[PDB]
Amino acid sequence: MNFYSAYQHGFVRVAACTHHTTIGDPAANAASVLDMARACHDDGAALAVFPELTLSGYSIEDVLLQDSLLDAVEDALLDLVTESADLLPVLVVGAPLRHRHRIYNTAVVIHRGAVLGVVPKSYLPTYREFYERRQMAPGDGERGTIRIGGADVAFGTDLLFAASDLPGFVLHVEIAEDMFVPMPPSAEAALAGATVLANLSGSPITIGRAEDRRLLARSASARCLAAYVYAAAGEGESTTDLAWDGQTMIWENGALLAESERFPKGVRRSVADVDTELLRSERLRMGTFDDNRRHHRELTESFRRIDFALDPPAGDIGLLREVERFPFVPADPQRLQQDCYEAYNIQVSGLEQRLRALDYPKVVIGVSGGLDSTHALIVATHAMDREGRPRSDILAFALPGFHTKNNAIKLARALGVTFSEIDIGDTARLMLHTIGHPYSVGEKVYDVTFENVQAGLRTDYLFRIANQRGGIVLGTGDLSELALGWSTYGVGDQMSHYNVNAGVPKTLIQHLIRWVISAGEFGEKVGEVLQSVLDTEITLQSSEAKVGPFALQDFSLFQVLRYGFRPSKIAFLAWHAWNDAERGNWPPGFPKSERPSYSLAEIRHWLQIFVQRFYSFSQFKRSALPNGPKVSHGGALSPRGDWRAPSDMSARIWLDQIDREVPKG
Amino acid sequence: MNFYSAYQHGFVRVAACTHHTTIGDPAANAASVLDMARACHDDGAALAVFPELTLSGYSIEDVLLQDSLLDAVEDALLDLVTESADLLPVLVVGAPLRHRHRIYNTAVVIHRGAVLGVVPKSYLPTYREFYERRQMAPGDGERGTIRIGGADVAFGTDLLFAASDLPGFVLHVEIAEDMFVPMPPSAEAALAGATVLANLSGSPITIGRAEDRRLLARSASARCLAAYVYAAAGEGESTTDLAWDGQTMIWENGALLAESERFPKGVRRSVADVDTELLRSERLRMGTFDDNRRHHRELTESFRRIDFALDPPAGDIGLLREVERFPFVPADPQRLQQDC
Amino acid sequence: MNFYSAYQHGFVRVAACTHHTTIGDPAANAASVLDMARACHDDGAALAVFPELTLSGYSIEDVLLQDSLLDAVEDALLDLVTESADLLPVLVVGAPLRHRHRIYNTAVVIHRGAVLGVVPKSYLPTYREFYERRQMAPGDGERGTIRIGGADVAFGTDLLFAASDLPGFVLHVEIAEDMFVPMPPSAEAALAGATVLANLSGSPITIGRAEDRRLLARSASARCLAAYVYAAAGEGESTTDLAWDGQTMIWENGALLAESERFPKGVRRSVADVDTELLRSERLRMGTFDDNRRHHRELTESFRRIDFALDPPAGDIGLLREVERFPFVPADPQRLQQDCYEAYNIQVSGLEQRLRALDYPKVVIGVSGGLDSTHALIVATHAMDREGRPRSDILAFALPGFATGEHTKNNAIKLARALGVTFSEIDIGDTARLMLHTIGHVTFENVQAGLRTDYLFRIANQRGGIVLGTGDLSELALGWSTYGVGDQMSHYNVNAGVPKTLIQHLIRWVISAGEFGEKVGEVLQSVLDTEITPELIPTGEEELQSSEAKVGPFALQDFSLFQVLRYGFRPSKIAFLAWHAWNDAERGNWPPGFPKSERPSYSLAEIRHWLQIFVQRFYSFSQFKRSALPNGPKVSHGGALSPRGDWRAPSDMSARIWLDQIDREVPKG
Ligand SMILES: Nc1ncnc2c1ncn2[C@@H]1O[C@H](COS(=O)(=O)NC(=O)c2cccnc2)[C@@H](O)[C@H]1O
Ligand SMILES: Nc1ncnc2c1ncn2[C@@H]1O[C@H](COS(=O)(=O)NC(=O)c2cccnc2)[C@@H](O)[C@H]1O
Ligand SMILES: Nc1ncnc2c1ncn2[C@@H]1O[C@H](COS(=O)(=O)NC(=O)c2cccnc2)[C@@H](O)[C@H]1O
Ligand SMILES: Nc1ncnc2c1ncn2[C@@H]1O[C@H](COS(=O)(=O)NC(=O)c2cccnc2)[C@@H](O)[C@H]1O
Ligand SMILES: NC(=O)CC[C@H](N)C(=O)O
Ligand SMILES: NC(=O)CC[C@H](N)C(=O)O
Ligand SMILES: [Cl-]
Repeated sequence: MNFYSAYQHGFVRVAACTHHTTIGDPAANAASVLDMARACHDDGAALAVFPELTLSGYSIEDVLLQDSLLDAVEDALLDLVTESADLLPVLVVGAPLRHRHRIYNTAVVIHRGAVLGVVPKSYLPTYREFYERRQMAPGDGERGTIRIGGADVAFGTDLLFAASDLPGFVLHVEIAEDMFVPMPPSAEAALAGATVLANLSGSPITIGRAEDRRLLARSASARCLAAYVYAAAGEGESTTDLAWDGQTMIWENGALLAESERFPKGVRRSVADVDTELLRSERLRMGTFDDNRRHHRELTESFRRIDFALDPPAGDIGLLREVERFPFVPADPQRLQQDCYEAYNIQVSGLEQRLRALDYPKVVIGVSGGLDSTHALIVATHAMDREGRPRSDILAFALPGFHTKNNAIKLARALGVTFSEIDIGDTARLMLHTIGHPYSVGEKVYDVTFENVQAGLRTDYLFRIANQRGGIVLGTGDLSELALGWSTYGVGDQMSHYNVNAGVPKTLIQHLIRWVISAGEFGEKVGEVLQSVLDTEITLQSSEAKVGPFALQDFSLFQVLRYGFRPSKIAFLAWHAWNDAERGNWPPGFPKSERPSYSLAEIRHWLQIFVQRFYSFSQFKRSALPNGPKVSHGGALSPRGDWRAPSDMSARIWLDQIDREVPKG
Repeated sequence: MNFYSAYQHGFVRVAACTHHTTIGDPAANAASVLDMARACHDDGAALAVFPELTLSGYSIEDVLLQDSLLDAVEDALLDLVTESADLLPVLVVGAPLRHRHRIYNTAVVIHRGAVLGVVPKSYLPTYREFYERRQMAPGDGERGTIRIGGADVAFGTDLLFAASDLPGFVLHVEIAEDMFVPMPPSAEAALAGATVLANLSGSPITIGRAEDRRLLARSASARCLAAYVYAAAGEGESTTDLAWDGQTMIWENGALLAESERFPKGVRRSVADVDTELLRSERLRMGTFDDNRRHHRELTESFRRIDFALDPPAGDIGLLREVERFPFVPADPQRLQQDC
Repeated sequence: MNFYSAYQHGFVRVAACTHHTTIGDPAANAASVLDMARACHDDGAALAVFPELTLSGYSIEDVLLQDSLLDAVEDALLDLVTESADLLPVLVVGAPLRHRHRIYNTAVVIHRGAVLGVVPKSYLPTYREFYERRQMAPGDGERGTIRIGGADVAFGTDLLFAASDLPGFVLHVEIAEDMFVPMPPSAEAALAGATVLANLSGSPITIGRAEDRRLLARSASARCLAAYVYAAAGEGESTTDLAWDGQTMIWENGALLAESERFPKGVRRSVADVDTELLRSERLRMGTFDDNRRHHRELTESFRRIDFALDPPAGDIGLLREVERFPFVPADPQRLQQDCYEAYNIQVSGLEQRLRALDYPKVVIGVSGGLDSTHALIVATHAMDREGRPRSDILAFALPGFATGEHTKNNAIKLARALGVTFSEIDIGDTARLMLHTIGHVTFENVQAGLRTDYLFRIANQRGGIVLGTGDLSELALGWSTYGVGDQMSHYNVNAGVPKTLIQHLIRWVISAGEFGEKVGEVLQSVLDTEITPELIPTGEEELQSSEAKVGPFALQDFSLFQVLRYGFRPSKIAFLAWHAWNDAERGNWPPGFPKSERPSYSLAEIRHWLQIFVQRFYSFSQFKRSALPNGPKVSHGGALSPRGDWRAPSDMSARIWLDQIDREVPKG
């Protein structure tokens, strides 16, 4: 495959256009529309949506009832169709059309020189500033065909336009008022299989109406797990009694993909790349979506599929989509503040409940002065506080084996816990002898068993101290560690009584500590020590030198855990997010010296290591996993929760797919 | 008329409650619920909504399948009903109930010492952190009655609880996952005439889930031109694998009427005065609303109306609602900037 | 509540009767029926089912069309109805009745002086020895009412007879051939809410037809998750061309509850107590049952519920049910052998796969010479064998700390050396002695357990192997472990599925199969004799009996565990079941291998005490230990305790309601 073709990774480029209305002049509306569609063609778009009653103007009132206007609309529409023979995108053009007795408010769905369909507006508003049932007829329940340019084409509120070469691209078209009713045609359509929901809108602008437009469009994209395309009327509509801002916007599953200047001077587009695979995946996993479709089986099987071949460009056309470098760490400072709040509080509260259950025991914790331990200790302190329990019931322990520990003791004494040292070294010596390891005879062999003796002894001592003094062993291994198997399983740091860092990726612990210093509720000196830890630990490096940088691994982990995306898709997404340090945004707290940019070769390498460790090696360590709360919306790794997977499975197909699809550089 | 009685001007006081879950202890959940409902009574509320699976705890997994638990749930539920004989508000209490073959995730709608109804959850999520189809059965399409305390009461996803003395107050009840699907029971219900939409929710909290809760609840209140009552589970739910923030909130036609402290220490309420007349009027003028109901006439006439007499206090009880001095000039500076 | 009332524990007493047919004399058939019904009444039964065409005789052919016969049938049916006013059970009597144009092959459902309903046969067989469509009419699709004794009563294949005071008791009635077709009426009815499926059957006996009766009846009870009551025609049916064996049986969820003597001289009954709660629970947990009902919603909502108040006897009437002492260990030698074969094979095969995955590592196991470690070693050996891998990759380890010396460590060394594994001993004492001192010294037993597991893990790191745990299902249930750094943790637990009552018989199975050496067999029997016999003077206070002293006898806790894990039964129901199973050692069966010196009888007091301990340790304490549990294969049908499998429960939950129920309902003695 061409790795850099957005289309070949499941994307589909869509455009929401606002054009220059020339009320009463259909030929000039068709001119503006043709020019913008030709732009969409140059941009590689597959879809282009224009505003309500595009070809005549929405605001012309009883001028819709004049035969000369309807005739010019027909002529301009046929010109448009003929011109669309050389245009890539599917044009969705509003128009007042003649059928049976009346004129209906229709969107003509045009493609490659033919009319795929004609959708009538379903609910014509007749209230306040709207007088639509005067001039036009409702379409709710109209099926059959309509005759347009010597051809009988599908007509009704029950169409679907499915791309035969892009199965993720299945189009449905409603109009303005349609999406504001309790049961919108688009919802049925989505259950019926529509993935891109289009809305043509005239929408006279008003104080607070753009807010309502966004509310309903976003809510639609989320509830229907689909993409939503909205286009409103702009410059040219009669200002006899209304004004027009020409807003266009593109939503996808609740997230604004793009939007355009309000009240512009001149035509505007919103062009974006819709990840059909993200929709596919959200729908694969949300059983209740298909359950809802089944409950409404009769309503949903009555849709008609009009198949068409899009044949998109197969080359490099960029990616009109903002792939954030940190799926777990939003780069918008306000959103990151909210995220850190939520994470920190769910950790504290999960620990609080575990503590209340056990008659308020003690909290035994081994603190190394690194990030995860620091944060876990902060968490336990707050949990104990909110429960009105002495901080002296927290028992921090520095357990040296064979510079950073000073952070740990400074922090422990600042917080007010019970600090203590236990030099496991001698117990390690004894054990290494009793098993006959070369180090007890004096040859420096620092293999795995050497290091695991110390790790397991730290955990062993903590467990026995908990048993002796009546407490519980708080864990500190974080989500990215679980995803990679970067722990000692069993007798080791993997085991504990209640891990509060279990659901937190490594990349978000840094910002949780930054958040705690910012909130600074523990005190000034405590902020000083925490800040010290932050500056000390970043310049983890040891950890990230065998499993790769956690920025790239949390990127891959998010893609896998949330979407199950194949390796090639993760490589493409990571390369667009990370390959350039200047492009895209960075979250707060990243000095320009700690703002790296990774290459495709690096992404490919760490992706190989990731698929190997996550699908295959590491699973068994998560399989027997202490309790602890889920944090991110990307998921957790509990086998009693978000990740049910086998312990004895190989990652051959993932490595093989990387081999076949991801280029070496 | 008593000019200062909010009820006599079309208002109806509603409460969204988060209580103290005691997982596995139905009697203690009923205790917390009774205390909060007694508060709602003192506040003059007509409606009080509690979280998903209130009487047993939402997070207890296969403990729902133990006969001793189900039996204690039945006992606590009957105590609650009997105590509600002296309580003004309509109690909406979650519970795992026994019907036909399985246990359904139900909300018991209780009023003045009787059970007006029993609504089952419609879409049981079985994905990610959710394992609900294991223990419980879907209610989508279940009609008929259920036997609760020597009485056959209405059972199904098609109920409406209409106040015979407050025609603007017509209640419908869905549960959690119900409002997240493309076609939620509440929308049908609203076309069918429901004005106050209740949602009992367990909702394990997550980064960005409260945003989604608000998005869908507000979007529901706007699209359905109705009031939306949301109540999530709080302190007490098993933190084996999830955490719980206990958010409660009250929306009305897209506008947040009230909300409560997230991650509280102790029970919380959101009590607000819903202007049923504002809903009545928005619906009088939006023709396309009734047009939508007509297009779905068969779906919408199949609802069952359970009538009940609320008899609210007729005196001065304040007005739990922020009436802005300038309907044209919003007092929030950011909103006023946008408006200008 | 009365603790000894089978009814107040969800049971219902049912009867399948074969009577003395007197072909052509409806009065004489009503006489036999009334006598047997009065018997069932004295027994306290709620239901009594009689054979096809009871009042007339199934075999009287065209005499069914004689008006005098039909009239005598109606007269005897009305007599029966009137007499039933003082009869506890619901009578289901066959009769050829007049409706619209023809006579239908009906079962009259009679109760307390009134006719609850009239169910016609649905599929009249007309083939081979059967000529039923000649005299009678099919009832498939007949609804409405029928006039019987000046009363309009329900008539059709769509009825349900539900007890208003016994909600688990919902009766459906079909007739003979009905249950032999691809889609029997009883399956629909079960989906519709039927719990007891009744069959009136004439059934001329033939070589192998009792086999077909049993096959289909048991299959019905299993698939429909119901009780199936069967009654066939006996002495008195015309032997002009057929013979009649009068078989009656009562099935429950695929398990034969009762049956009667074939070809008897004189009438017979099969009376049993059906556990409605068992059905209720099987249906609570099998979502696909309700899934199937919903898929056929039209068929299943069309049923009509006829309500009747049974008012059963509230006293002690015993329990006509064989409750086995060892729910995990069947007392039938053939079934126990099959069980043990299956269990042993799934353990071996699960370990085989885990090993193939890891390119065949070594197998580190600490062997103390107790049952669980012994069996785990045997399984590991067999797994290594069948995968064609050197037995010297099995690393057994005796890690003693404070034991002075005992026969069990010799058991360990002897078995390991007889198997040909790689045995080594390592005295953890010093590390514990150091460890204790370092933490500033109950605690020391915790330290030893921790250090055993720590050392095994580090040795597996050193020599490139996986620690193979030995914890069994009973220890997991009750929390008899050291969590985390302790005997709970391993890389793969082969014994997790197996309860402790079954480990002994797995070892006996291995011995009797004798696939290993005769020396291996002798040492295994030594292990059995050593561990299952209490030490005269406690050997250092560590063995199997120590766990028994703290958590109660496993014979009782495995019983409670099966009930809880499979059926979710309330404590009082468990106490009732166990008290009937165990209180009398001379009654019921024992599995093979119990010398009559090891056959105890437990009291209500003991059952109640250990049940308190059990609900407290299972619902509340021990859950957090299972929550983080190594891999391993599920063994019994009763379930496992994996959090990724059969038991999803909270770690921070109290057992208060179960204790409160034990206090409110189970007597102190
Ligand atoms: N001096 C100390 N005092 C007290 N507690 C200490 C001390 N040192 C460590 N810890 C503990 O280990 C946790 C983090 O472990 S680690 O060093 O980041 N990673 C590994 O061991 C590792 C990596 C890969 C595979 N296997 C093992 C820390 O939270 C803390 O609980
Ligand atoms: N799927 C499995 N199921 C059950 N047991 C398994 C499975 N795979 C291996 N093992 C065994 O568990 C021990 C794992 O070692 S460790 O202390 O967690 N960490 C390390 O080795 C380590 C090495 C290199 C880099 N980073 C960490 C091993 O000895 C192995 O015998
Ligand atoms: N001397 C030994 N040599 C070699 N391996 C040994 C030795 N002793 C034990 N093991 C091992 O521990 C497994 C089971 O332990 S136990 O004795 O039944 N009970 C407990 O540990 C216990 C009970 C209650 C609370 N906490 C701990 C055994 O299968 C064996 O693998
Ligand atoms: N729900 C929980 N979640 C997480 N951690 C918990 C929880 N409850 C306690 N803990 C802690 O874990 C240790 C477990 O100890 S143990 O080695 O498995 N043996 C024993 O408890 C034991 C006690 C009495 C008699 N016999 C055995 C406990 O001391 C406690 O500190
Ligand atoms: N033009 C229309 O159909 C009405 C659209 C307008 N935005 C509304 O919300 O009603
Ligand atoms: N408990 C549930 O049914 C799920 C509610 C959860 N808030 C969701 O959006 O799916
Ligand atoms: Cl072990």
